Amino acid sequence: AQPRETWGKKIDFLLSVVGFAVDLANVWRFPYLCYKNGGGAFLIPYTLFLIIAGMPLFYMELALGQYNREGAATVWKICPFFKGVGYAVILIALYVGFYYNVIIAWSLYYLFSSFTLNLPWTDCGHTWNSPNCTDPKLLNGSVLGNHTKYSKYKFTPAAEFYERGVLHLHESSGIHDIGLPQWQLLLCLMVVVIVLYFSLWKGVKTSGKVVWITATLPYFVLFVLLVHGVTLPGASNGINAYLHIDFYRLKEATVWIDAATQIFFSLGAGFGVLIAFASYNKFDNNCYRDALLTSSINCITSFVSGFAIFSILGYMAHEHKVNIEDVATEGAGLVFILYPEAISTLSGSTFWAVVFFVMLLALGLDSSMGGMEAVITGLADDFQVLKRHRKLFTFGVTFSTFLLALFCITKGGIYVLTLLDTFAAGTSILFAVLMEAIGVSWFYGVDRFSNDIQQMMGFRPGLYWRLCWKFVSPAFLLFVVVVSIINFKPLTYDDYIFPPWANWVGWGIALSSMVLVPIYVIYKFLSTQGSLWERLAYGITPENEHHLVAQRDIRQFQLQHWLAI
Amino acid sequence: AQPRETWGKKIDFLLSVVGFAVDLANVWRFPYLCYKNGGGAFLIPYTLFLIIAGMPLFYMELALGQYNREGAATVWKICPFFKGVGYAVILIALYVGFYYNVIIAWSLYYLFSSFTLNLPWTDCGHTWNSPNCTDPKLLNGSVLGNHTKYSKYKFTPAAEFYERGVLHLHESSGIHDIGLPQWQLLLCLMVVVIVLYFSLWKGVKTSGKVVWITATLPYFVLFVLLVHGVTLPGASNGINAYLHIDFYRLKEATVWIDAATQIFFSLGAGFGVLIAFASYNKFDNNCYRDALLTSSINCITSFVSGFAIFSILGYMAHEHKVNIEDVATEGAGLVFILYPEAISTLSGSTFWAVVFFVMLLALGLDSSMGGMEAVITGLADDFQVLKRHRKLFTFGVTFSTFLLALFCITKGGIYVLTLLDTFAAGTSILFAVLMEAIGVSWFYGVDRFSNDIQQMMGFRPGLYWRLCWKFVSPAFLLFVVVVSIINFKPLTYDDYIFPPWANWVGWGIALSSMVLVPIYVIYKFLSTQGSLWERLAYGITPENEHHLVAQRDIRQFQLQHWLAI
Ligand SMILES: CN1Cc2c(N)cccc2[C@H](c2ccccc2)C1
Ligand SMILES: CN1Cc2c(N)cccc2[C@H](c2ccccc2)C1
Ligand SMILES: [Cl-]
Ligand SMILES: [Cl-]
Ligand code: NA
Ligand code: NA
Repeated sequence: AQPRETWGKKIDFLLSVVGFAVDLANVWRFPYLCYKNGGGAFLIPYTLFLIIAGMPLFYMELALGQYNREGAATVWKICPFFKGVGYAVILIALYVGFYYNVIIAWSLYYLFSSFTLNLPWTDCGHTWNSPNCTDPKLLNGSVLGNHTKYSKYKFTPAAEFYERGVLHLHESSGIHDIGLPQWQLLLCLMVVVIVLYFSLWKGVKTSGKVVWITATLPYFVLFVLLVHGVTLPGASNGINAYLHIDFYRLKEATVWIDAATQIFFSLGAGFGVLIAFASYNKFDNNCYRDALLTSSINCITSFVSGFAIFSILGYMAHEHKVNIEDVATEGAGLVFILYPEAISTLSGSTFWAVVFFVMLLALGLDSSMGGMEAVITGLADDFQVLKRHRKLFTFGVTFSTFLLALFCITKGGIYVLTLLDTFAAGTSILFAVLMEAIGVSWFYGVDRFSNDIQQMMGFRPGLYWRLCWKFVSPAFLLFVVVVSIINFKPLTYDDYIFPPWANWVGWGIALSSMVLVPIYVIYKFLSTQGSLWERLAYGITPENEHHLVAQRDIRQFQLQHWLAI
Repeated sequence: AQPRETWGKKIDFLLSVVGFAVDLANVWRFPYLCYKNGGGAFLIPYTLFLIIAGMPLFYMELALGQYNREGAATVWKICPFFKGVGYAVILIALYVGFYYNVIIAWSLYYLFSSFTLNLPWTDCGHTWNSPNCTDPKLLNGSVLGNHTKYSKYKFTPAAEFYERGVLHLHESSGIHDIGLPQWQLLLCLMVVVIVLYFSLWKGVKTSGKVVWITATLPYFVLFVLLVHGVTLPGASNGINAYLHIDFYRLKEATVWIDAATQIFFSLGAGFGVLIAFASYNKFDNNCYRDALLTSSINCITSFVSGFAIFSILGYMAHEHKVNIEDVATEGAGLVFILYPEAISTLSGSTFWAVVFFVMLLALGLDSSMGGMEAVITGLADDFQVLKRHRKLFTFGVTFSTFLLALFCITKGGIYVLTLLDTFAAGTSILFAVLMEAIGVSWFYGVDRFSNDIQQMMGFRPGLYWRLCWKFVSPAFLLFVVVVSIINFKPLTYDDYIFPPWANWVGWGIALSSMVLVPIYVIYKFLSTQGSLWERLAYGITPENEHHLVAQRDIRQFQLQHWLAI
């Protein structure tokens, strides 16, 4: 009943997409995974794979969002047998909303604690840094250590602080006894959801202004951190270890599939955020150059974050008289346990720590805003009533996210966080992108998509894009699923071992999504009236062209549609 | 858009109201509380108080439900400043839906376990009766005991079975570590919610047929149990101890307020079930005689259940060579721990146990059906859309009840059950009935209510009913509220002591209801347009007569309305 909330400037759309793509996984996971699989020789399988897993699919979604001007759920009007895939992604970006706002609360506790001349992670004592009875010592200032991994050593002050204070993992023993939510984490999550609501209460009108600071400050932070790190003793060793080209790392499962998963999870394709952001652009906008630029900027950001992180790791290895392979870390530990440990060593640690934690806050906040905006836009385009009462809908979404995140802020919330992240994110987003690629390239057809893009922009996509859409991307989005299913390992923490029922609950969530897609399939199949072929023709044809089912001219049954390149 | 679902026969309405009024509190709580406060001399303060707390208020609600043909929420169109009270009760009957379906799962586990020639509660051994290492012995068959209360002795087989098997309280240590829900209790609760949905999916059309067996079988069960118990050694001692008139029990807080609360909680006024059941009757139905008959039948049922329970207690005291005061018990323990212990002693324990547990199932099932029907009818009359999709609404209500009852079926679910029951039921229903009485007798006026009843039935209520409506029932309710607030004790189990934060959460739920009523008050005050008096006149006048605010003729501001008797 009103024109759609088009972006005021395309710069806002670009900044939003970049802030969604750039994530903490580019900071903590990209450098370690790059150094593990041959160092610099990790880039050769990366970019090529990146190209596929980065260029068509993203473009496709963008093009989809540009052509089918709707949310993630109701974007499948061209093929009604895949709207469940539009539902699952909305649930996906919801499951990634429960635990990823707890990681933002972790960057706010550290920010509040950094407003002190003496940082708690510097040394031992009752600056909170809740200590264990088992010899809370100094890293290297007073006593040394031998034959131990500095990454997982939990007896340093910067490693005791994080766990014991923020997570209170000592008070818990596993997911069987989660305990009670931390009141400090509760207040941090309240502040997080409050700023999320205040940034997403009035639509993309506010988010396009917030992404100006949220998507540009981390770049300046990383630049200043690199400038400071390059002028540090021992950082050159870590930098040389980072870009150490080992071309003899030809093992497939170790390098290739890992790089593919890294690119696919870093770029963010499969949460509905891309379709939601592209549904707010003008019909004449060029989404091809936008997708290419966003992918290149994401890769450059990951590369410079890896440079900074490995310079810090080399500085730590030189200052602690240890090798660089030991300080190599990935995950929340590298950004919360090990990086503040290095920040505390340099002079003026307050400014560096405050800036680093504000950057960490912004990186998570942009991705959370993108995910919540995608969910809200999808559920509003699915049911138009919620589109009118956007304030109450956003408030309800944020409150449900806050209430369902209490299990991730409790004494044993890190276990639930890891379970949700791994199982939900991996399996759900893999199945979702596989179904999306199949539906767009086989049921709707690559020829129709190319014609839609030609209607959008004057230039038609080349043969390479269609070949990657139809035969390459669906082949590299099913191989990864088979590898993840076959090479699945039981859920394991640093030392804690998850009982079988936790893994069964994770696989139950995965299967819930992967049946909810066929649940909507069979729902659309049964909710129709007619014969078998008549029912099948109302789910593989465009809805706006459903009258063609009455005229009985269906091309999906024809061989030319399946053989169209 | 359609005629309301009027009851097919008034017999169905009577059976539904009787099955809602008759509850497990009449079975386990009424006899013990009657014997405690002077025995038979407990009846003299009872009935008189009963009369007030039984006759007008109930009648009022019924009359209200007969005049204002709507649910519990939207019954305050005569005074829009009290619809929040119609909301709170819907929440009340919801908070009593979470834990009271777990008590029904407790009567289904015992029913399934009773389908065996050798009952597990008869003796010790690995017939499940999960035993503790601390000397699992026989009650009196092998060894004796001295200076111990048989009610709370948890080392008998019938006392170890209930806790360790059904609740698994040994695996828990309090509300701080609730644990995981029991899969057997999970299946029992699934069966319970399934039969509740299948009985309430098509409205009162099915419930009126279900109450035929649900509200009449417990009476035959109690009759057969009395006939069996009177012909038992030592039952005469317990029967004489039951009706032992001690007229010197003149202490007020011990007898009077306890009997008042007993009547008020046993009759069920304050859950919205009465208004919901009266909104489905014909406009010419006589709700006065119906209310009187239902109250009298409830009292007679409580009396005969007390007779049967105390005959069983006397039999146990004679068979165990102990006094009758020791076996006196109230709550779930008397019906689950002590009564099956007596059933196992007699020959043919299988039939008696099966019949007793089917009666226990029906007693809880009728009350749960009444509460859920009240909630559904209220929320459907509040929002008419949910009235059309009644199947999906009932399914969602039952599923939310099942999901929010997992905290009451876990290893420490009995603590959450007691917390919810005590705090929510007591405080919320007290404040709700107080606000209802005040709004009906002071804002709407007893004269208007009497005129509405005269329009309903030919006879106008006498002066006694109006005097009890205006000055006696509200004052008695306020006195009970003040006593409950002042004489409040910290939450305590048999031996476990609740931490302060559990009591704070209970009082937080209580205060949530007792602000949600003023929340709707201030919402209606602010959502109006006009001056102060103009805004106030749109919340204390009938909605259908709101045009009188334009004509500026308001009687609530006049003194004749407040002085009307
Ligand atoms: C782009 N995203 C990638 C990703 C992956 N692959 C796994 C877990 C979290 C995330 C981040 C995210 C934040 C909020 C909602 C959805 C996703 C960013
Ligand atoms: C009449 N009711 C009285 C009562 C009280 N006073 C306290 C707790 C439970 C109950 C029972 C009930 C069952 C389901 C919904 C609401 C109430 C029956
Ligand atoms: Cl990446
Ligand atoms: Cl009673
Ligand atoms: Na970002
Ligand atoms: Na009943």
